[PDB]
Amino acid sequence: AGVQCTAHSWGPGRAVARLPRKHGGIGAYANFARGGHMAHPTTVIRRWCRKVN
Amino acid sequence: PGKVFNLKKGGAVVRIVRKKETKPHQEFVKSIIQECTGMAPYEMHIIELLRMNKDRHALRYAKKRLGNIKRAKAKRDQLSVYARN
Amino acid sequence: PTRIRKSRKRRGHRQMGYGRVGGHRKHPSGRGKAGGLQHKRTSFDKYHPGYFGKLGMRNYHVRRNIEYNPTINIDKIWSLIPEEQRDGFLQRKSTTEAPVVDVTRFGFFKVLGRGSLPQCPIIIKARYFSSDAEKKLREVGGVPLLVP
Amino acid sequence: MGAYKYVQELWRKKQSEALHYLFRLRTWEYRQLNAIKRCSHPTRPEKARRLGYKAKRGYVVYRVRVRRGGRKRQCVHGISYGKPRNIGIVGLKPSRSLRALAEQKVGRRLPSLRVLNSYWVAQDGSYKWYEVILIDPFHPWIRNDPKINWICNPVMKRRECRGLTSAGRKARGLHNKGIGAMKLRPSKRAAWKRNHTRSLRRYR
Amino acid sequence: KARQIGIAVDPRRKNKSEESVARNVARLKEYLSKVTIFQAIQHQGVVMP
RNA sequence: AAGACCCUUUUGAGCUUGACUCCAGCCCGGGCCUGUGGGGCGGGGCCGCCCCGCUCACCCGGUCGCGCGGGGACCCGCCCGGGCGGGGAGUUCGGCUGGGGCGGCGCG
RNA sequence: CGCGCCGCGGCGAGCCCGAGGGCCCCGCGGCGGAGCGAGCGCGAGACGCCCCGGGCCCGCCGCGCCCCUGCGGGCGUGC
RNA sequence: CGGCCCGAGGCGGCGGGGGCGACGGGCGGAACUUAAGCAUAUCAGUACGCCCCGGAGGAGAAACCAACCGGGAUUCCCCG
Ligand SMILES: [K+]
Ligand SMILES: [K+]
Ligand SMILES: [K+]
Ligand SMILES: [K+]
Ligand SMILES: [K+]
Ligand SMILES: [K+]
Ligand SMILES: [K+]
Ligand SMILES: [K+]
Ligand SMILES: [K+]
Ligand SMILES: [K+]
Ligand SMILES: [K+]
Ligand SMILES: [K+]
Ligand SMILES: [K+]
Ligand SMILES: [K+]
Ligand SMILES: [K+]
Ligand SMILES: [K+]
Ligand SMILES: [K+]
Ligand SMILES: [K+]
Ligand SMILES: [K+]
Ligand SMILES: [K+]
Ligand SMILES: [K+]
Ligand SMILES: [K+]
Ligand SMILES: [K+]
Ligand SMILES: [K+]
Ligand SMILES: [K+]
Ligand SMILES: [K+]
Ligand SMILES: [K+]
Ligand SMILES: [K+]
Ligand SMILES: [K+]
Ligand SMILES: [K+]
Ligand SMILES: [K+]
Ligand SMILES: [K+]
Ligand SMILES: [K+]
Ligand SMILES: [K+]
Ligand SMILES: [K+]
Ligand SMILES: [K+]
Ligand SMILES: [Mg+2]
Ligand SMILES: [Mg+2]
Ligand SMILES: [Mg+2]
Ligand SMILES: [Mg+2]
Ligand SMILES: [Mg+2]
Ligand SMILES: [Mg+2]
Ligand SMILES: [Mg+2]
Ligand SMILES: [Mg+2]
Ligand SMILES: [Mg+2]
Ligand SMILES: [Mg+2]
Ligand SMILES: [Mg+2]
Ligand SMILES: [Mg+2]
Ligand SMILES: [Mg+2]
Ligand SMILES: [Mg+2]
Ligand SMILES: [Mg+2]
Ligand SMILES: [Mg+2]
Ligand SMILES: [Mg+2]
Ligand SMILES: [Mg+2]
Ligand SMILES: [Mg+2]
Ligand SMILES: [Mg+2]
Ligand SMILES: [Mg+2]
Repeated sequence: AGVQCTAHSWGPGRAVARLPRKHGGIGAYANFARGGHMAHPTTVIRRWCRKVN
Repeated sequence: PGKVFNLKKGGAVVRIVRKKETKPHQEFVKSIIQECTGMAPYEMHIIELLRMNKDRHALRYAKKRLGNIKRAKAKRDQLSVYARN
Repeated sequence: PTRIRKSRKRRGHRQMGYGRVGGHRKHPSGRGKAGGLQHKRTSFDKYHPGYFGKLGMRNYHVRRNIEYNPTINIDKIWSLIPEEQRDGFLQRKSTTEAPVVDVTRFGFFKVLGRGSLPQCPIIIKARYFSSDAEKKLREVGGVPLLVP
Repeated sequence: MGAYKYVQELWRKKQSEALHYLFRLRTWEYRQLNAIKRCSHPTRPEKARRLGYKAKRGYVVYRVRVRRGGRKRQCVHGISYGKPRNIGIVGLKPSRSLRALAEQKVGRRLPSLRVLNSYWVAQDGSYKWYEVILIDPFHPWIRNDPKINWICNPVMKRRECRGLTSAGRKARGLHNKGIGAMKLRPSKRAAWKRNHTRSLRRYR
Repeated sequence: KARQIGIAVDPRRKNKSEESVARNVARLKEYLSKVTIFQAIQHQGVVMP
C-alpha cells in the first residue's frame, strides 16, 4: 500500500520541495503525502498473546 | 579421549560377538581374458623395472600411476610373479 | 502500553530529548561493534579484556555427551534417601545392614568432598571419587565402591 | 555361466591392442555423423541391461556428442564489471558433468519421450559420445507392464530438466550421506530456507 | 507372519548383548497373550508404554 | 536558482600514467588428440634429445565431384605452465594550518 | 528480536501454558545447583545479623619432607 | 537372385508444443549496502533472466550415526 506507483525526487533548482513525485509532479511516497505509505506500517508479527504461569 | 573413563566397563551385560563377514569362477574368467588381451602399458613398464631389481623405482612408478599406496603395493606384488624370469 | 511511555510526554518540545546542538542523526558512531581497536578503544579495554586474539587448542568437532560429567558432594548424599527411611538408618548404625546408595541411578558420576556426613555407616557406589570424599567417608565407617 | 560376465571383464581392459583398434574405428565413424542420432540397437548391450534397457517395443537409444574442456563466460568484450572477486572469464568449469549435458540436449530435441539413463561409448581429444535410453510412454507394451509403467505417470515428465537422473543427481551431491551432506537432502535451497526461518510462536 | 498381527519388524537392527534379547522376547511373549484374532475394544495410544 | 568561485565531507564521476591490485587478447613450452617405418648424437650402467620417409587420422583447394590436386602425424582444438599487456576493470591518492596551496613539522 | 539494570507477582534447591496429546487437564530439553585449567585434568567449610576488611580452603605455576599400588599417594611452604 | 546389415520417400493410429504476480525442482547470477575509508570478507549461494513438473513437489529404505549396559529409510516441529 502506497508503493505500487513510480515516484522519484525532482531535486533542488525547480522551486519545489524535495519529496518523490509521480510523472507530472504529484506528491507521493511519503507519510505526509496524500496516497503515500504509513511512516511505520502495522504488521501481524506483533506479539498478540501473553504468558501466565 | 574418545571413550568415557570407568573401570569395570562392560561389566553388567554379556556382549554378542558377531561373525566376521575366493570364488574360483571369477579367477577362471580372468585367465581367459588375460590370454586374449595381455597387460596394459604401465604394467609392462613395471615388470621391466622389477626384472632389473629396481624395487623402489617400481613402487614409485606405481604410486604415480595408481594414486593409492595400498593398491600400488598390491599391484607390484601381483606383477612380480610374471617378472621373475 | 503506549499510554504510559516517556516518549508521549514530549509532545510539543521540538526535539524529543535529543538536543538542539547535537540532534538525532542516523549512525554517528558507525554500525554494530566496529571501532573496537581505534575510536572505541577506551570502551573495549575498560570492560572487555580478552576480546581480541586467540587462545588455546581447537577441536574440529566436540562430542557433547563424552565431555558431560555430573557431580555430587557428600553433603547432598543423605537427601537421596527418602525421608520415611532416614530416621531408622541413623537409629541403627549398622555395619551389617548399612544403606547402599548408587548415585548413577540418580544421574551422577563423580563424588566430591565438600561438607560432612552424619555419624552413620553407609555405602556409596560411583564411577570416580575425589581424594577427600574418600577420606571423609572412611572417617565415618563407610566404604567407596566402583560400579558399571 | 553366461556370456555377459566375459564381456564385462573385457571392457575393463581398454588399453589392450584389441580394444584399442575397435575404439579407433568407432571414433572415426562417429566423427562422420551428426551430433544427435538414432541407433538401431545399443552399442553396449550388457551395459544397457545394467542400466535398465529391455529389448521390447517402446525402448529407444540415441547417441549424443558433446564437446570437451572448460567454460567461458558470456560477457561482451571479455569485461566483467563489479567487484574484483567476480572478474574471471576463461578457465572456469561447468557445474554439471558432460554426461548430464548429453541427456539434457537429447531431452530438448525429443520432448515427447521419457529419458531413463545413459552411458559412455567413446571419446577423443575434442568430443565424448554418450548413449541415452528413452521410453515412449503411450505404447501399450509399456503401459501394461508393471516393471516400467512407473514412468507413465506424469510426475516423470522431462526428468533431466529437473535433475532427477543419475548424472543430475551427482551434481546435486546426492550420492553421499552422513557427515558432509547434512545441508542438501531435500534441496540446497530447501535446507537454506529451513535454517534461516524466523518462527514466531503464539506463546513465544 | 508377525507383520500380519501388528508387530513392527526391523531386520536392519542387530542386538548388542544377551540382555537386549531377553527384555524384548518377554515383551513379544506378553503381547501375544493379550491379542485376539477374528462389540470389540480398540486400544488407544501407544501399545505397552 | 538550496553559489557554478573558494573550502570542508573518510560524497562522486570523466580523463591520464613510472599509483595499488588485477582481466581479455596475443606470443612461447610440454602433454592428450595420434598412425606406421628408418636413422644420428649424448649421457648412466636403460634414459634424454634431434633428424626424415610413407598415408590412414586430421586440415586446405579445384570441380555442375566430366575424366583433379596440396599439406600431414606437424598444425589446429583442449589441459596445465611462463612472458608481454592503461586496450580494459575496480579502487586509493594523510593530517596540522590566523582560508587553502607552496614551505615547515610541538604528528612519538 | 537480542543485551544490561530496576520494580512488582507466583513458587523456591529448585523452577518451567516446548512441541504435542486429551480461558480446563497432561506435557522433554533447558537454565540454576561448583569452580578453576591451553590441556592431561583435579575439585571447595573456619570464622560473620547485614555491609567492609582480615584469616583460611579449591584450581593454575613453583618448590621441603615421608610413603603404599609409584613421574602415583600423603603432609607442608611462597607470589 | 534372394538373405541379413545400414539408410531413404510415403501411408495409418497415437503422443508432444502454448497458458499462471503463490508453493516446488534445475541452471546462470549482480550491485547498492556493512566494514564508520577500501581490495579478502559482507549483502547473498538474494533481486532479476532462462528452462521443467504436480496437486503437492523434492527427498527416501544406509558404501548412516556413533564409541553407549548404543541406536537404525525419508520429511516436518520443539530444543542448543
Ligand atoms: K514502485
Ligand atoms: K524539501
Ligand atoms: K528543502
Ligand atoms: K514461557
Ligand atoms: K535524551
Ligand atoms: K554533543
Ligand atoms: K554515519
Ligand atoms: K555507519
Ligand atoms: K571491533
Ligand atoms: K596461535
Ligand atoms: K559437439
Ligand atoms: K562496474
Ligand atoms: K561496480
Ligand atoms: K569488497
Ligand atoms: K554426488
Ligand atoms: K554435514
Ligand atoms: K556551494
Ligand atoms: K560551489
Ligand atoms: K573558502
Ligand atoms: K566548490
Ligand atoms: K557526503
Ligand atoms: K568522493
Ligand atoms: K565528471
Ligand atoms: K562525467
Ligand atoms: K580513464
Ligand atoms: K593496461
Ligand atoms: K580513479
Ligand atoms: K595450565
Ligand atoms: K551470484
Ligand atoms: K554488493
Ligand atoms: K558484491
Ligand atoms: K567502494
Ligand atoms: K564495498
Ligand atoms: K575474510
Ligand atoms: K568481496
Ligand atoms: K564476498
Ligand atoms: Mg520532489
Ligand atoms: Mg493511503
Ligand atoms: Mg525543556
Ligand atoms: Mg514548532
Ligand atoms: Mg550527538
Ligand atoms: Mg558540535
Ligand atoms: Mg536539528
Ligand atoms: Mg548551498
Ligand atoms: Mg547547488
Ligand atoms: Mg573523517
Ligand atoms: Mg571518484
Ligand atoms: Mg575519476
Ligand atoms: Mg582506469
Ligand atoms: Mg586539511
Ligand atoms: Mg505420420
Ligand atoms: Mg537495502
Ligand atoms: Mg564502507
Ligand atoms: Mg559510512
Ligand atoms: Mg565509498
Ligand atoms: Mg554463507
Ligand atoms: Mg514424487
